[PDB]
Amino acid sequence: DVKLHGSWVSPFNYRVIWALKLKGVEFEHIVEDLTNKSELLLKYNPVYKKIPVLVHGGKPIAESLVILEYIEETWPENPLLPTDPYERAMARFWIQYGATKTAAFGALFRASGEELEKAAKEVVEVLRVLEEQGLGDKKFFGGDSINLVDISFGLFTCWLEAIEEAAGVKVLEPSTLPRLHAWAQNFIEVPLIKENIPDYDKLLLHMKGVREKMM
Amino acid sequence: DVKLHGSWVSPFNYRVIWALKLKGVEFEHIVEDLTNKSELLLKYNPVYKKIPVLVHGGKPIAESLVILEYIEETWPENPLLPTDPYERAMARFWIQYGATKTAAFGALFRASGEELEKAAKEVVEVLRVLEEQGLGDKKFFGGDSINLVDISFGLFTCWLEAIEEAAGVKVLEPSTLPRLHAWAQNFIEVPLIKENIPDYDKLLLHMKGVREKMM
Ligand SMILES: O=c1cc(-c2ccccc2)oc2cc(O)c(O)c(O)c12
Ligand SMILES: O=c1cc(-c2ccccc2)oc2cc(O)c(O)c(O)c12
Ligand SMILES: [Cl-]
Ligand SMILES: [Cl-]
Repeated sequence: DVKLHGSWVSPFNYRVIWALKLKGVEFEHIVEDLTNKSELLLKYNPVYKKIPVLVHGGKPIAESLVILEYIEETWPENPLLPTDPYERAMARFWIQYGATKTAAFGALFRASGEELEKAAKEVVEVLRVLEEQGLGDKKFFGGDSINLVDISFGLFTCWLEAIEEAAGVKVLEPSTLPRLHAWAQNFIEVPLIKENIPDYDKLLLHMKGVREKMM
Repeated sequence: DVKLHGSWVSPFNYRVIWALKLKGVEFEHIVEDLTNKSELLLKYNPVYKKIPVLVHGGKPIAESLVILEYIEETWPENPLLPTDPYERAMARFWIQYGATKTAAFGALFRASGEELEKAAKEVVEVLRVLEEQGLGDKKFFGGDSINLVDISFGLFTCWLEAIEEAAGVKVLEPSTLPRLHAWAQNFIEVPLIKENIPDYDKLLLHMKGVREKMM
């Protein structure tokens, strides 16, 4: 009834895995090969031709952020968004902030030396705004348990750690971002996340390859 | 109770005006000067420091797409999104598609000659996907009346027409995009939109100035 056309490394695919497992939705995970795309993936997502694509009752939903909101409306139990409209708007605001700024992380795969240190400092400033104005003193962006904002920022945990090691730069450190660093550790220790994250060595290998091709 | 920190030319500000007028929400329009920003605008939106910012009961909501969804949840009468989760996901998918591709319109203000003709053809292909897969044979993206998808695409009407005249290129024409061109004419004739759009001559003057500074 529910199929997820995904991958074993994509952070965008992992957002959907987390949301489905939080709702207790049974699904079949179809891991696609991006070099030779299947006919189902091209028929279901003819606009971007990429993963993740959730297929529910034969009907496709593409784009991780679109899929998350579809999951939240379709399986409303164990809510991942607050009920108050102002609180929901603040959640969507921070989700879109991360989605817009995820581009500034691209420079971490391209730049080198005194240019890569400039990109890493810009990434720290992006995360500091998120820490001060978004997280604040809460344990999670969803308060006392993870919500769609935490899920949307999950790529700043082990995927970002892998990018840092592959690029030779530090971005999310306890000295400079104390509350966001504690959040990232707390997020990764949540049993749902801990049992559903790619192996670090495989993720690091992926980032090294991505940095090699993007120079 | 409701204040809108806006401008007389921003298409992003006009999305909010349309949604508020469709809900029948009374509001005070505070037109800001972008060169010398007021202290209220800096306090309400310290992340982007831009308009539109809706302030409801003293609480600020920034980013036009975030404000639209806040308006839809806060004043649920005269719905601007469908009730079915799959239909709502398709609406959000097309809204995010336009938001992501709005960047390809930037080249219309920068490029010249054989480079500007390449940018205009890429814009036509972006609009063709939207026409075939998004609009189809419906009168409006919301079916028989405008919804948040029509509102989000309203910038492709007179703002785009002004960019075309300022740049000396044609993008949305009846021969090449028959259904999207008929939609744009129908949208602009909706009395709510017709009574709430900037004067074309002032909008054209704005685009000419923007193209001049961006060369
Ligand atoms: O666009 C991508 C961005 C990042 C990323 C991770 C952490 C922090 C910032 C960005 O990981 C990725 C991995 C993939 O397998 C893939 O196909 C991708 O497009 C991306
Ligand atoms: O980013 C902008 C994009 C466009 C635009 C309009 C039609 C089609 C595509 C893009 O208009 C604008 C007008 C403004 O006053 C402003 O501050 C802006 O940032 C924009
Ligand atoms: Cl995605
Ligand atoms: Cl906006």
